[PDB]
Amino acid sequence: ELMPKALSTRIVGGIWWFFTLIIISSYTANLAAFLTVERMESPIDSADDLAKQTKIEYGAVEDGATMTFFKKSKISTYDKMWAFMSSRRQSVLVKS
Amino acid sequence: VLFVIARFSPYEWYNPHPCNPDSDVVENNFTLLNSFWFGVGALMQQGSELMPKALSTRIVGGIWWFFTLIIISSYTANLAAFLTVERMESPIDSADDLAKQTKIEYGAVEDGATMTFFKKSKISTYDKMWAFMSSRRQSVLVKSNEEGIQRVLTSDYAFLMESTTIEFVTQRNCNLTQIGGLIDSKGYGVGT
Amino acid sequence: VLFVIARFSPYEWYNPHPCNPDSDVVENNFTLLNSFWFGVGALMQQGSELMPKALSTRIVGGIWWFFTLIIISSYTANLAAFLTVERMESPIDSADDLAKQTKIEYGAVEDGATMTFFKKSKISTYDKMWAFMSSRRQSVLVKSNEEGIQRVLTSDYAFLMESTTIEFVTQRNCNLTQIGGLIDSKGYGVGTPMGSPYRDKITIAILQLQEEGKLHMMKEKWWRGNGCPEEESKEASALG
Amino acid sequence: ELMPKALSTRIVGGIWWFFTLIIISSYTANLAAFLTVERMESPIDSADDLAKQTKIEYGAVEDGATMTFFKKSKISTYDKMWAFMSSRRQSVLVKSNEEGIQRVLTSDYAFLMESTTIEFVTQRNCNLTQIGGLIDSKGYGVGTPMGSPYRDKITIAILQLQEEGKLHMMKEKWWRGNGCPEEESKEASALG
Amino acid sequence: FSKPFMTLGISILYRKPNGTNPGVFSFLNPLSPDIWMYVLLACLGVSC
Amino acid sequence: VQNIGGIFIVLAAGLVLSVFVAVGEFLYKSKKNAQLEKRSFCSAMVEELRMSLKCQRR
Ligand SMILES: *[C@@H]1O[C@H](CO)[C@@H](O)[C@H](O)[C@H]1NC(C)=O
Ligand SMILES: *[C@@H]1O[C@H](CO)[C@@H](O)[C@H](O)[C@H]1NC(C)=O
Ligand SMILES: *[C@@H]1O[C@H](CO)[C@@H](O)[C@H](O)[C@H]1NC(C)=O
Ligand SMILES: *[C@@H]1O[C@H](CO)[C@@H](O)[C@H](O)[C@H]1NC(C)=O
Ligand SMILES: N[C@@H](CCC(=O)O)C(=O)O
Ligand SMILES: N[C@@H](CCC(=O)O)C(=O)O
Ligand SMILES: N[C@@H](CCC(=O)O)C(=O)O
Repeated sequence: ELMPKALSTRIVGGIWWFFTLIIISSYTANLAAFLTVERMESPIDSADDLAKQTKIEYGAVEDGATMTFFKKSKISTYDKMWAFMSSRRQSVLVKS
Repeated sequence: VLFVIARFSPYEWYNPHPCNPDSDVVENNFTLLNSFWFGVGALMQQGSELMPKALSTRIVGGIWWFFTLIIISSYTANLAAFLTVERMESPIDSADDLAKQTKIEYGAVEDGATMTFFKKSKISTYDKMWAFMSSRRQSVLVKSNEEGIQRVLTSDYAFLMESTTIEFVTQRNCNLTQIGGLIDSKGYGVGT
Repeated sequence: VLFVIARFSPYEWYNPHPCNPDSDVVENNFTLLNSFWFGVGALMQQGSELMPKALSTRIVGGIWWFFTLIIISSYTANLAAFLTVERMESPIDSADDLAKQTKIEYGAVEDGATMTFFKKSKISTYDKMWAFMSSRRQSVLVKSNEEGIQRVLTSDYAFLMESTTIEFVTQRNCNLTQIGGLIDSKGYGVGTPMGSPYRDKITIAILQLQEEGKLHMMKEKWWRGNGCPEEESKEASALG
Repeated sequence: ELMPKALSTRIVGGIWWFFTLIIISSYTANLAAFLTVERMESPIDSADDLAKQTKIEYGAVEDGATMTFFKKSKISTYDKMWAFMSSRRQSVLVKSNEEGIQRVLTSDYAFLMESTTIEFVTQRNCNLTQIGGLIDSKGYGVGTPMGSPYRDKITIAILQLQEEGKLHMMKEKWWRGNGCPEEESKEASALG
Repeated sequence: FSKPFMTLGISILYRKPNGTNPGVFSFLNPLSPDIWMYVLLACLGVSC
Repeated sequence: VQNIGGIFIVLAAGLVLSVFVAVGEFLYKSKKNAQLEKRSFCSAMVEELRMSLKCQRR
């Protein structure tokens, strides 16, 4: 209802207006930055993206029909999967 | 709620005629009609002329502002997020891009020239493309061109067909593009 | 439509002079030029002063106020993405659109194999290339291959190179692109004279080296120049 | 509270509003830019990340365990970073871990090395730490000339020196555990 | 061998179930609990 | 147009639905005019005539 008159009272509100421009705007920005990186967040489903991230300890059982498939593999993802499994050792390449 | 508080507030039932000292016969600004156009105006962030003067009423719309302040901003943020990642969508632009996507299968017409060509490709990408064609060889490499038209149009499949038919596919179905151009160029000849 | 409802609704015209009694002059603030201002004043998220009094007029305001709210936050939302995703193109793509403007001056070697393609071109776009290649024969037609490469970096000039010669000029100059499709499609036949005795001897030797792929084992490393780290990690730009 | 009434006052303010409507919606959208590219950055803590973004100047020792490993690694990203080390030279390979420490501390350089030293690098000089994880598992043993009659003698000697448990006794006697109270457990989010 | 009585292929054994529901203040999370105090500190102060 | 354009229908529907209530406002106060002096129809003309008088704009 009230706007200030009286330049003294004007300027105080105007800078208080200037502050609530920013904080309302800044809130809208990083909320998107959360909600963008959530859509950037991808739960892995292929072996393909799983073949590049060695951050999961993944492997298989030694002497397995699973294993020897990777061992004779000539396939882009499954090469890179079998690239490190023999290379680390039974630490990740279990017997059970 | 604004109307109901305006039925039972002390600093409501103030007078009309704000300029006349007389004429006390009460003013009841927040009606159930007026409280509609109040909150929707804050919900659309435009506001109505009628602001709360009663301190009971001033807590109502002020926190009702904090409803709309969040929701409109949160509406913007997911919309800014949704329109971001669909622009972050960049599809395959090479056979080498597609030689790794095991989730995106690829074969050909069974026993066509590509089935020869990828098999004898000493080009490191297309060499490994034959290996993928070697692995799921039963599923991939359908009987004819139409069947490989079909399974791209029913699944995620790449169907390494030939350009002179590709430049016919877009003449009938522009559902189907040409990612990359012309792995090898050849020529139709009549076989004596 | 705001003026339409304001001149048919009775829950409308309310007398000024509140402090003074009845005063039967009849006034509402609505005119067209007022409604020219309240709609824009809603459109800028401002509000003029006026609060439409009929609920019918509040349908006109509120739906417009809702249409206000939908458009403007959608504007902010996309405008992040252009700054964020930054799908940068210096595009001009095909044969047609690249001939619509002549800042993309068609570099081709005079008396060239490119020239012989453009001389007897039967495709309508490629036929009309030959109209203005010979016109600016001085400028748009270069003297050699290395001559055309240097002009592209200096000017906004554009020079025509074979696909595998494209392959290494992009490789030796990492900030230099190929633009468009695969226009020509021919091969590198090894030159012997007419009626030469040297045809089949050189022919089978090529086929014997393509047996192990010696030509490609040569091709993979002679077309392996500098690094060219294809795409680079960007950062947000303060708006200019 | 002020009001344009005649058109000359109207046409200015609304286009001034149209000037206004850009700038704040520009500013929100571009402040959104300087936050997402903070959050789409990378605490690169893996060798696979550290290979791809060619920023961290990453090197090793020439003539060491690590060089020969990536010379002989059959892992693609390790083959990839070896191709960086193939394209690079003594420039990043410098040698002799003390040459590696200096470029890490002074420059953006990243140094391929092994655990217990990098462990003891974390212990003093609290600016440097192990970035990532343990790729493989070698072991400190004693070098032995081929077929010399000492190998089985010292293996019993070392293992009974481990039956003492002396290895982990003189571990802290020669690692001295140290200070550096972890120093890094923040900076994820939250503009403050 | 003879016959595939239990024919099959290979998939991946995993879960990572750690996220269920935020529920709590999460719209609070974009600025800071420092800020939401300190921004309301200012409005309480400037209104005087 | 594909991206948002259904709001223009939601826009226009507000312009559609407001017609129903604006004529609802006229006849209901005309009923109050037809309650006091007039009958049903000589009510609904005489304020509509002075709507055409329209109290000159400028
Ligand atoms: C493929 O295109 C045809 C016509 O071009 C169309 O009728 C059909 O719906 C399209 N299929 C899909 C899945 O979009
Ligand atoms: C782009 O910049 C280069 C030099 O930086 C210049 O040679 C070229 O003409 C520019 N392209 C334009 C203006 O289209
Ligand atoms: C290393 O750490 C010490 C103490 O933590 C500090 O004084 C010194 O500046 C650091 N070196 C840098 C930041 O280069
Ligand atoms: C997932 O939850 C379990 C149970 O609380 C916990 O032990 C595990 O560490 C969590 N995984 C993480 C934090 O990656
Ligand atoms: N069926 C497998 C054992 C299970 C596995 O390796 O996954 C075999 O016969 O070797
Ligand atoms: N046209 C090919 C068959 C289809 C293909 O291989 O693309 C041929 O002559 O065998
Ligand atoms: N322990 C290493 C030497 C030190 C190093 O290369 O880091 C080796 O046996 O080669």
